[PDB]
Amino acid sequence: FEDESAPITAEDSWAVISAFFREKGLVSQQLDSFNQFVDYT
Repeated sequence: FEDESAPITAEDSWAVISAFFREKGLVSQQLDSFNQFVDYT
């Protein structure tokens, strides 16, 4: 279980960055704003 709790290196930063763009995208702000507007405002 030592490997499961070992500190991460600088290479894992790109893995963390991945799965973020995968779920957000480059135009996430506009889509989220429009969806919230249509839903509530």
